[PDB]
Amino acid sequence: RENHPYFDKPFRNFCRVVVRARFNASKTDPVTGAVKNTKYHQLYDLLGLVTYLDWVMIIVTICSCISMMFESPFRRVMHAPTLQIAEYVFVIFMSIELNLKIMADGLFFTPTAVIRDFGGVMDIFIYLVSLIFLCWMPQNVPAESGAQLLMVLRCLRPLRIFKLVPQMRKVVRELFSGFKEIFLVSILLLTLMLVFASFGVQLFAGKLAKCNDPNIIRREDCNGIFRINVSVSKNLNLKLRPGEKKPGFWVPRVWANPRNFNFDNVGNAMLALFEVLSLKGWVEVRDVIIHRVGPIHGIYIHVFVFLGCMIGLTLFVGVVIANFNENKGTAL
Amino acid sequence: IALLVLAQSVLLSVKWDVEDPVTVPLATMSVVFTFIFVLEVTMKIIAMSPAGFWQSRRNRYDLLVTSLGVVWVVLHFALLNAYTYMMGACVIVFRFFSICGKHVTLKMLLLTVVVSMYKSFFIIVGMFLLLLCYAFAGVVLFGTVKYGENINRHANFSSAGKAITVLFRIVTGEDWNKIMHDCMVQPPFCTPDEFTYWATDCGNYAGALMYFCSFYVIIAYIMLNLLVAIIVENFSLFYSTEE
Amino acid sequence: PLIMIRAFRIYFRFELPRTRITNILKRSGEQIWSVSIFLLFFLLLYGILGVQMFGTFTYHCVVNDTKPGNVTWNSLAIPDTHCSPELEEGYQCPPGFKCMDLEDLGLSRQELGYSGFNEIGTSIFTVYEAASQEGWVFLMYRAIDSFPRWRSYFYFITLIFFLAWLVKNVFIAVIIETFAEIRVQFQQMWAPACLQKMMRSSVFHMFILSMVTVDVIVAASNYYKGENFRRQYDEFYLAEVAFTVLFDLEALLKIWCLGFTGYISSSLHKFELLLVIGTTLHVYPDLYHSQFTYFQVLRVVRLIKISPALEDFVYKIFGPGKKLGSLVVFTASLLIVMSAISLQMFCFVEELDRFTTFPRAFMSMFQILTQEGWVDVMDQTLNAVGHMWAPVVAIYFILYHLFATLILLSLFVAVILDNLELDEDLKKLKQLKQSKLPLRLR
Amino acid sequence: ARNWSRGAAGGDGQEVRSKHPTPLWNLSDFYLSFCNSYTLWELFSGLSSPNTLNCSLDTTCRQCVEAYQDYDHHAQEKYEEFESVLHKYLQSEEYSVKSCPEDCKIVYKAWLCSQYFEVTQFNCRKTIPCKQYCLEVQTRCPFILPDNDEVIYGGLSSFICTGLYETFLTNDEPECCDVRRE
Repeated sequence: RENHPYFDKPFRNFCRVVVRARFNASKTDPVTGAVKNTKYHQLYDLLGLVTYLDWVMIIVTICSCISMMFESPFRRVMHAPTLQIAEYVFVIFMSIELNLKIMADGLFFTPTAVIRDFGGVMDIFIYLVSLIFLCWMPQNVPAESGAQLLMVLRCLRPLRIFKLVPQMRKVVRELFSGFKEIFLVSILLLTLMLVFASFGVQLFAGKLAKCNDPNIIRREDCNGIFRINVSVSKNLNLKLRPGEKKPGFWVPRVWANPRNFNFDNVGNAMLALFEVLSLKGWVEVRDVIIHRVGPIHGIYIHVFVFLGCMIGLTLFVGVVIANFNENKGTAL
Repeated sequence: IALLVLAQSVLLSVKWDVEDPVTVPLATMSVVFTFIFVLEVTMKIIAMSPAGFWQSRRNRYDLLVTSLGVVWVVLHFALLNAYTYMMGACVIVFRFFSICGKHVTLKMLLLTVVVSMYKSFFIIVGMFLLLLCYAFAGVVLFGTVKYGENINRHANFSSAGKAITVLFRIVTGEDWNKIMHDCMVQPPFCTPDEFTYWATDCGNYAGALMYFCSFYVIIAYIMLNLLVAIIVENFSLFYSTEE
Repeated sequence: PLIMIRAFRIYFRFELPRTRITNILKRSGEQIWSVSIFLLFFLLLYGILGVQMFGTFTYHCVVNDTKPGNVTWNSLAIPDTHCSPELEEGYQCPPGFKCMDLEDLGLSRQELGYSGFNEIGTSIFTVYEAASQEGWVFLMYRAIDSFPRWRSYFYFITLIFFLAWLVKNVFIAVIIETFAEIRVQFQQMWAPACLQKMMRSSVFHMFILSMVTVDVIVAASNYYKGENFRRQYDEFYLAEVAFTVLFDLEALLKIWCLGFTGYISSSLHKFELLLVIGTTLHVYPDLYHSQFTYFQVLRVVRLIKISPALEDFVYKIFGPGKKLGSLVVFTASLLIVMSAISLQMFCFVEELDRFTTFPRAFMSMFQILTQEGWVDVMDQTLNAVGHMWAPVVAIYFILYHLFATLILLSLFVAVILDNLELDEDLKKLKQLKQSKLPLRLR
Repeated sequence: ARNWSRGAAGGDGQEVRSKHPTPLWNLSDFYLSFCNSYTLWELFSGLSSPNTLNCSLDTTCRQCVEAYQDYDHHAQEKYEEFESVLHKYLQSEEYSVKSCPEDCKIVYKAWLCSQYFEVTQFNCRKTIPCKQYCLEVQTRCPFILPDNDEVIYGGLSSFICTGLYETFLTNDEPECCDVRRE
């Protein structure tokens, strides 16, 4: 209560009445007042797990989402009178609750405040961004400057539903409960990532390139416009007539690496390893490294994924079920 | 009765039309089977009390199935359109849904499903809401996509209901690689942008490296096993064999 | 090749009797039977609901000029859409290209894939194809623009919410409970002076750690730099030989000053001697960047001495050595078994390609193993095997796929739950034994 | 002179049809039907491998004129196949709201007349790099990956013209007329 000269920043009655509106969860009889073994309880419990002002904040967030669902790149927000009521009402009712909060007690110097972790700081950061996006209004911004980092944090909205709902608050406490445990597990997965990225850049550097047209085999001859067929249907197994050619068109010959993956630098080899770390899209790269660079090279990727997806993915899904025994109460 | 409820469900072998001359005598045969069934249900409700027939779940569910079957029979003989056979397919599905009264172990695993679906109000709406917000962030930068076979006209970055469906695809773990590798579009594969990120179509080079790991490494490795653990904690409590 | 199981006679004998073995196998067999008939009952439910839900998937939008005598893809478009004659169902493409049926144009039920919802067994195979967890883009991309919005999207969200995310995972709970029964039965079972100044100080360990980190950052820093390289005298090679002979002289100092009897008792110093041999042989020219390049990249495991927390987690991920190395040995064994039986059954019928080397059958059973696409192999065999001889080898592949993938990986996650829980004796000792804000305030 | 968007006989030049246009012409004004954008006489003046004006100087030119129309037909085969492939497409225009398939085809054929006919020619009335045309294709056409049957392709599309170590104006800037809308 002491050690603050700027304490209780500017009556002190009205806001504290309207914020601690303690609505009853279970209405009782006027005789004894016991627990409720009756049918109609889940509606009145869904009604009142928060306050009424917090109910209006949850309602305006959900209606802003379902109105802001029909955003599109050619259906704008900042130009028309129809959709600006989201930003207006959102900013104005945030200013109402925040003026109520700073008139009431303060910002952080009180222990009654919500700010001990993510909640208060994330509220005030979303409010700074939304205040300076209601005031800015540019009608032409390109993809070249970093103020759109602002505009990519403009839609991090539902990390605030995790603040007001206590159940959502406790499951996002669970969601960062083992975040240090899985930081160490991510260090182990990063060491596997680093050793195979070093393996990739230690053997395969610049070797995955070859002629796009299979027939030609030498780079000296890698010049001209060859004829490339175009994929029609993978699943059909139609047999081509003897005197007919598959659809295609004429394209230049190039000695180019595959787009999705390559192992020349540590970053793109790390991207290849990461993309095979989810266990999908992998027989393409397996048959590439068997077909083209050697029959002795793909077995290293075989033993790597046989160690990775069975000792790192399983260490993930095991230390988290161990942590779910810890926090939901089946540990000791 | 346990073999008759399986002999009723095998008449859905053919997609039901109004031209196939072998599904109308089998429709008449299933009309005779539902007549035998409603005869047995009437003798069962004259066998025991209607009050205990109302207090129990499976009895009044079967009574609802027989009422929908008899109104199906009288409306097929009154209207003769395809909507009669559609609601007949619906009551046949409700008849196959009346499998509850004979086995004990499948019920324990449907009760496992029931407490999976009722109790888990936590992380299903978390996943829906995060795929919704990531749909918004796909709109606020990556909203105009170049086309391939992956990014087709069926799930692209245009509308955020359609981008709910794109996220809803990318969370499933299959081929999110060349999904992410359809929109990293930089010169010399792009038009020179000066003042506007909407008029032209462009892709990020390093903000996508930030963004798609920021989406995938935090939920799309650890929260599906939390749903697995939901089915685990519904399993060890309700399932039992001989002890 | 089942003769190699004859070589496993010494370890098929156990410390506990056979009555507990037969009891756990009979109750887990009842468990897998009951949960698998739950699966097949929901499988028949989704089969009849897909036969009622969907129709004959031959209704493409290909131009009406199609030559029946010369049926070929050339006429058909590359990003082909499908139009169904029924109103407000299949999306219609711009005019000039009308839509006609393809099954009536002279094609049978075999050449147009094996997916579909016409009959019972095709819909069974289709619903079992959509549980692959990969490439279910196929059927939904067929069904979005053939059937209208809520029918298709409701059936596909209930399929993905039920079949792929709930009943894939009840077998994980099954095998978790059978290892819980294994847990309760296993509970029911029971100058030398440099040794005084360099081995005791902490400057040498951080010195060799910084050496290891600058080694692993100098070996991976070489990207393309054109196509001009000569491995006899070049950067990142003479430094590598210099650090190699530095490590060799350091290991000779460790073996001379400490001894030999204090070197074998550690579990990683034999690995360090093998490291020394491997880095000695790799820096020869003939074996530089060759097949024996195993022993250069794995120097990152030396970095384990940064934090003790990761070391005790490694000690808790390992435990004893008869539960996690025996499992990778027996997965290797059954992998060799099933690749040998597939190599023996599919080299006399001659209707399957990719059969040059034992690598190719290894890759075949590996792609069966690894939750990926395994219907293209049967799509390339069973259209040439025959008409009346298809479903038996189909359900043989089904049984092989299911006894290798849906159980074995859940055996891995259940045994990692056995590894990551504590022991059933320290739990009771901790049960009977139980009987920042200072910085903020500052 | 008059550009060849129109005109039959009063357009400073004649449309070649047979071996009739040039027995002995000191000055040639003849344009073509197929790739009219590229002028014939300056083509002869710059690079003309089969036969050229100087070669005759020290009927040869009409002989290679017939070969030129045949080469044009070959170019027509390339252009015709590309248009046909686009015909059997349903994402021809919808692929992007900015770029257009018409511009994609015009720059496609422009590059077809740039690295099949490698000629530097004056009178274009504009100075723009020639090899850049392929890069132009890379910016106006969507990704159409080819069939992986012969060789597995890791997401490498078929329309792409450049890549690693390709002739994308590497230390050379040939000048020729460009034809585009925007």
